[PDB]
Amino acid sequence: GAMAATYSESSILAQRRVRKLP
Amino acid sequence: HMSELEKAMVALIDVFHQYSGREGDKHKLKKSELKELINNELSHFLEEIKEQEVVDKVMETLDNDGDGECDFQEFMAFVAMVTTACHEFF
Amino acid sequence: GSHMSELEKAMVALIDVFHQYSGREGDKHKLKKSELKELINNELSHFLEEIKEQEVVDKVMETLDNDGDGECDFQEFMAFVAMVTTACHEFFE
Ligand SMILES: [Ca+2]
Ligand SMILES: [Ca+2]
Ligand SMILES: [Ca+2]
Ligand SMILES: [Ca+2]
Ligand SMILES: [Cl-]
Repeated sequence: GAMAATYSESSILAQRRVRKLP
Repeated sequence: HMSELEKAMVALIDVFHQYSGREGDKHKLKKSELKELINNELSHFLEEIKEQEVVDKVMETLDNDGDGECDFQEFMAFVAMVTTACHEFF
Repeated sequence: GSHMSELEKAMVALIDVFHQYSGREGDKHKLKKSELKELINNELSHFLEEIKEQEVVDKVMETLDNDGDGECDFQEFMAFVAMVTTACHEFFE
C-alpha cells in the first residue's frame, strides 16, 4: 500500500485540422 | 483502431461525467463528489479521505475560478498532479 | 473498490505509453522532439492532425518545454495530455 496523503497555437492547430466525414 | 492512450483519455472523461453527474450541478464536482471519486476510484494511489478539512484543502487547490466546484479542466489538473506523483514512486 | 479502477488503469496506461516512446533514443526518461513526434502520429491519430513538417514539432516542443532543455519529461507530457483531453471534451458539448 504505497499511498500519498493527498497533499501532493499548435494544439488548436492540430485539433482544428481534425476535419473529416463527407 | 483506437489506441491505448486515447482510450485512457476517454476514460478520464467518462469517470468525470460519472461523478460530476450524481449531485447538484451535473457538470461539476462538488466536495462530496470529489471525495467519493478519490475514495472509490483512486484507492490504490491515494490514502483514504476521512476528514472534511482535507476535502476542503484539495478542492481549494483544484478550484481556480473560485466557484467552489471542480469542472473538467480543473479535474484534468488533478489527474496530472496525481499521475505525476505516482510516476515518481514507480 | 478493490479492483484497479478504470481511472487508475488510465493513469497506468499514460505512464506506459510515455516510457514506451521516451525509452527509444538518448535519455529514456524524456521525449526528444524525435520521440514526441512518433507518439503523436501513432497514438493520437484520432485527436491530433499527423505531424510531417519539422516546423510543427518545433512549435509543439517549445510550448510543452518549461524547464528549457528541448525535451519533454513526464510532468510536461502530462500537461500535454491534460490539454488535449480538455479539448476533446470541449468537442463533446
Ligand atoms: Ca455535481
Ligand atoms: Ca471551479
Ligand atoms: Ca528519449
Ligand atoms: Ca523539458
Ligand atoms: Cl462534459
